Formats: sequence, C-alpha cells, structure tokens
Amino acid sequence: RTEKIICRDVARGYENVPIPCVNGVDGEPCPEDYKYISENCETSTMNIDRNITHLQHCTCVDDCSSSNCLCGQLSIRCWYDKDGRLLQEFNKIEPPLIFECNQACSCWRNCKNRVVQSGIKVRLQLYRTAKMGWGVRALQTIPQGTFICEYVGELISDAEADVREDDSYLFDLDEVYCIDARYYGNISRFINHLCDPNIIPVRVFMLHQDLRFPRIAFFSSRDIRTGEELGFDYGDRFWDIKSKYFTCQCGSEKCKHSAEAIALEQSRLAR
Amino acid sequence: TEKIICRDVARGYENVPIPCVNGVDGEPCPEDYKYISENCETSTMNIDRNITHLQHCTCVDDCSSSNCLCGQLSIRCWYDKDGRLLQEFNKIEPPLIFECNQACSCWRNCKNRVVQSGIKVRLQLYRTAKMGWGVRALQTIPQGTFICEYVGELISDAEADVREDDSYLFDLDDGEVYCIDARYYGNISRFINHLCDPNIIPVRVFMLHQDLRFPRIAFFSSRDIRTGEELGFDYGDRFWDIFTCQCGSEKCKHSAEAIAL
Ligand SMILES: CCOc1ccc(NC(=O)[C@H](/C=C/C2CC2)NC(=O)c2ccc(Nc3ccncc3)cc2)cn1
Ligand SMILES: CCOc1ccc(NC(=O)[C@H](/C=C/C2CC2)NC(=O)c2ccc(Nc3ccncc3)cc2)cn1
Ligand SMILES: Nc1ncnc2c1ncn2[C@@H]1O[C@H](C[C@@H](N)CC[C@H](N)C(=O)O)[C@@H](O)[C@H]1O
Ligand SMILES: Nc1ncnc2c1ncn2[C@@H]1O[C@H](C[C@@H](N)CC[C@H](N)C(=O)O)[C@@H](O)[C@H]1O
Ligand SMILES: [Zn+2]
Ligand SMILES: [Zn+2]
Ligand SMILES: [Zn+2]
Ligand SMILES: [Zn+2]
Ligand SMILES: [Zn+2]
Ligand SMILES: [Zn+2]
Ligand SMILES: [Zn+2]
Ligand SMILES: [Zn+2]
Repeated sequence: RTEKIICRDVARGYENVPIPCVNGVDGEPCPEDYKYISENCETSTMNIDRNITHLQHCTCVDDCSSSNCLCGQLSIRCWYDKDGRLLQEFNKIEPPLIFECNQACSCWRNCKNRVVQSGIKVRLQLYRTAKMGWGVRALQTIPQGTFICEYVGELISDAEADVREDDSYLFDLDEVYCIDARYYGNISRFINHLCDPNIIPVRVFMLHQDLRFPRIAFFSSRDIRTGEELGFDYGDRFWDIKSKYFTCQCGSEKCKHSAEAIALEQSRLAR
Repeated sequence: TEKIICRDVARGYENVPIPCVNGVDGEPCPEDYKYISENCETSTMNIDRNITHLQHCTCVDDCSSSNCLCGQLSIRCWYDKDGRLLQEFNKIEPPLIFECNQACSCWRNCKNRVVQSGIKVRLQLYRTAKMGWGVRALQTIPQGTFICEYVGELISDAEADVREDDSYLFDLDDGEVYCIDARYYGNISRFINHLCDPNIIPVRVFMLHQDLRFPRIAFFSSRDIRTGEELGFDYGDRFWDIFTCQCGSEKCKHSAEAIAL
C-alpha cells in the first residue's frame, strides 16, 4: 500500500499553515462529518464578557520581557522564554492560568506574551493511524515547550453536555462549561489519547478574561521528532466513561487503559 | 521640517504600519485615545454570534459564480477579481455587503472576503494645515479599493445622547439605533477628516456575524486617489447641523463663507 495525499488543507486556508491529510493505511476517505472552524463558536446565548474596560492589562512600553509586566504577574510570571516556548519550570500538577497581553495593554502586538493568540506555526498532518482511526503527527522537529494548537469547538454548558449523546470530542474546561468538537472543531479534534503523552493542555486567556471560558492551548511536553504522533492524556475521568465502549490502543509499556491492563487490575482485585 | 513622531500608531495591530509625521507645528503624536483594530464594547450589546444563525454559501469554488448565496444576499458580489468594487456599484445608495463567513464551505481566500482581510494600502497620519490631524495615501489607490474600517466603541442611542463630544461619532442609522464612538477607542479612521468633495465612501458590511443591528463600516475609494492625497468622506448634512469647513473645494458647502451666505 502507498501513502495517498487526500486533502491539501483540511483547514481550507483558515490557519497560518496548511494541514494536509493522508491515508496510507486503509480506504477511509478524508473526514467530512464535521465543520472545520479555526476559533470557538457558540450555538446558544453565552454573552462572553468582552467589556474592554473589564480587562486587566499592562502598561509596558518594552516587549513585556520584564517581571514588571502585569499580565505576567497574573500568571505568577510570564512562562514563555524569548523564543515563545513554555518554560520547563512550568508546573503541570498545578498549572496557573496564563494571561496573555490583550487589546487593552499598551504594548505592541508582537510583544513576548502573545504566543497562543498568534496561532499555529508548526507543520502538522492529519493521517490514518493503524489502530485509532485518524490522528495528528508532526512534519517537523518540535522542541519542548512549543505551542502546537488550540482545542477549538462549540462552547456548551454543563447541562447541555449531560444531554449530548457523543462525548468522544468533549473537553471539560472545569457553572462548568465545555468545548464539544463533535460537530464544529479544528485539527485538535483528531488528537488521540496517549498514556505516554507528548503534549499538555494549558488554560489561557487572551482577548477576554471571562473566567467561564478559558481557552485550551496544547504545548509540547518534550522534544518531538518528525513523524511522531501527537497525543495528550485524556484523563482517568474520560476513561471511566469510555472504557466500557473501547479500550486504549496506544501500545505503550505504561498503558493504563488497555484491554489487558484493565483485566490485570481486575485479577489483582479478585486475588 | 517634517518629523516622524511615530513609526506605527497601530502598534503592530494592522497588516501594515501606519506612521505619523508632523511638518506643520509642535503637536506630538496624539495619545488622548486608545488605538484598537476592531470594534469594542464597554457594555453588554448581546450581538447575535450564533453560528447556526448565519446565512452561508455551499460554494465549492472561489465564490465567483452567481450561485453564491452570500453574493445573492448582497444583490451580487460587487468585488472584481482584484478585490475592488465594480464601477457599477451604487456609490450613492450602496447595498449591504455580506462577505463569506466561518459557516460557508468556501476557503478563506475566496473572492468575497475583502474587508475581513484588513488594511492593504499604505496610509500616513499627518498634521494638516488647518484641520488638525489627517490621513493621506502613500501610494496611488485605484477606484473601488478597500481602505479601512471605521472602528470604535459600540454604544446605544441613549448613551450617544449623553456623550458630550460627537466629533468621532458615526451613526449606523428601522430597528434599534446604535453608534460607533471613536473618541476614546478607535483606529486610523478616527483621524479621517470631512471633505465636501470626498474620495472615499462608507459601506455597511457583514462578516463574522449577521446581527443586522451592527453593520461594520468599510471605507472604499470612490475614485482614483493620487499619492499624497488626503482621504476624506462626506460626514453628511446632519452632522454639520448638530467649527467651519476648511476643505477648500469650490463645491464646499460648509465653509464660513458658505454658512454666512
Ligand atoms: C489543564 C487542563 O488539564 C486537563 C483538562 C482536561 C482533560 N481531559 C478532558 O477534558 C477529556 C478530553 C477528551 C478528549 C475528546 C477530547 N474529557 C473529559 O474528561 C470529559 C469529562 C466529562 C464529560 N461529561 C460532562 C462534563 C461536564 N458536565 C456534564 C457532563 C465529558 C468529557 C485533560 N487535562
Ligand atoms: C452608512 C453609510 O452612510 C453614511 C452614514 C453616516 C455618515 N456620517 C456620520 O455618521 C457622521 C460622522 C462624523 C464623523 C466624525 C465621525 N456622524 C453623524 O451623522 C452623527 C449623527 C448623530 C449624532 N448624535 C446622536 C445620535 C444618536 N443618538 C444620540 C445622539 C452624532 C453623529 C455618512 N454616510
Ligand atoms: N488511545 C486510543 N486508543 C484507541 N482509540 C482512541 C485512542 N485515542 C483516541 N481514540 C479514538 O478517537 C476518539 C477521540 C477523538 N477525539 C480522536 C480522533 C479519532 N481518532 C478520529 O478518528 O476521529 C475516541 O473516541 C476513540 O474512538
Ligand atoms: N472639513 C473640516 N474642516 C475643519 N475641521 C475638520 C474638518 N473635518 C474634520 N475636522 C476636524 O476634525 C474633527 C473630526 C475628527 N474625527 C477628525 C480628526 C481630527 N482632525 C483630529 O485632529 O483629531 C472635527 O471635530 C474637526 O475638529
Ligand atoms: Zn506587559
Ligand atoms: Zn505585552
Ligand atoms: Zn499586557
Ligand atoms: Zn494506553
Ligand atoms: Zn460562495
Ligand atoms: Zn466564499
Ligand atoms: Zn459564502
Ligand atoms: Zn467643505
């Protein structure tokens, strides 16, 4: 079998870079049961607070590289190095919310605290995996801490998420709001679960500071090689709903959710 | 002597820098406002942003055919292949323009996305002889070219009635009345002066939402504009009824001399 480019850009020109799709595995055509969007959408009344006078903002007249930047101080510090990468010291167990600079700040649009709002810069590819359906892989080396993409979809309420039948694309922001990428989503809806993940989600605020709606940004948690599949840990809660339907195919020696890992735990509980 | 007093009054928010110069007097770069590249809110406007309420096209091409719903909503698509308004465009009573949006099936680079792609022409903020600050072209600009949007603070009818200074107040004009006030928050368009012989015209456009209470205001050149020419639109007789005009045209109808006659 031969690899087959089946779409030049699944984003239809909406991202900074094209995101091609290939399938060198089976006969599945390019996925089209969803609407690609590059930014979050709403399908009910949400009234995101966008009052420009409500925004916390900085007075910096440099590039916001100093510890005096207010937006960095709201994040405890700015966690971006000079190349726009997330610092290794960033705490994954208890991450602070990231507050990027915004339209109320006195700084320029190219200051050092605007990584996520500047969008996708790495070359990604939608591709057919051997055992998980569609997936996303890197077409380049990606250093640790690099911004990858945002989890984009339909903003819905807690109550609406209870009503939704399919939560295979439902991200819990943790009233409680979620992002459902089932019907509307970006490239992130195709990122699979890995028990040994190489990206992590981070909560970020940019052009609004409405605390019901953090945006979810994925950053690499280690150096990523060309061709390597991207994935994050969906979390035990997702698997406590979903392992009755399918089991994990990540194949890692550390896999916590495989058919066998579940059976081994069940046999320890019996013994 | 002409001094450059700002490399970019937009602070990097537009596609191009917009420098400011002064070769007339001692006035420094204007700083009594906040530059913003898109409209802002200072109170709850409840703009309908429901993606399922958008009318949108099913175009599998570049939206240059007559089956594009978004062009049909605008009577036709009025943009030529270069993104300029057609010569047949009603420059006196323009129709509403519906550009393609996030619900359309077309690509982001189809032919119906001129205003949402932002400023392309090179402009300069500069100190005029008699009108304070103004905006001029640093290049020739063909007729029908998109210049910039009138950007500011969205305010209600009642809020506009309470405001003291309407020198930056654009009336969006059935239904609830709203205004764009660029006094406190605005982009480069807040500096465009009135001309009785204008060379740009405002056009109402819809892009990412279709809440008909809140058209966005796009300025297009109404004729070929020469390099160095000051940009201006006709503020309208209502503004002048509710300083005297220094436009200098032989057709100026708001001058001190005109008002006295
Ligand atoms: C820095 C942040 O760290 C995080 C945060 C979140 C994650 N992981 C997830 O969010 C996970 C994502 C699954 C992939 C398909 C997208 N999805 C879920 O847990 C999930 C949970 C509950 C649920 N149901 C209801 C929820 C609310 N109200 C009512 C019902 C649906 C899905 C990882 N790291
Ligand atoms: C759509 C294309 O057609 C148009 C439309 C409008 C224009 N021209 C103007 O909009 C004009 C703009 C003046 C320049 C300084 C910005 N401004 C005004 O008429 C104006 C009117 C009333 C007012 N006051 C209140 C209003 C409501 N409620 C309370 C008070 C303030 C300003 C030209 N062509
Ligand atoms: N580690 C995994 N093992 C098996 N299936 C997975 C795994 N991670 C994701 N999936 C599958 O992908 C769904 C989640 C999607 N967000 C990911 C894109 C999906 N692979 C697709 O082809 O559309 C899950 O409901 C599973 O069907
Ligand atoms: N044709 C004109 N003649 C005299 N003054 C004008 C004319 N057009 C605009 N102005 C002045 O500019 C104001 C409108 C502003 N939106 C334009 C920018 C203004 N020139 C400034 O320096 O900030 C008016 O209140 C007038 O002060
Ligand atoms: Zn700062
Ligand atoms: Zn900044
Ligand atoms: Zn800031
Ligand atoms: Zn696993
Ligand atoms: Zn179309
Ligand atoms: Zn289109
Ligand atoms: Zn369209
Ligand atoms: Zn005049």
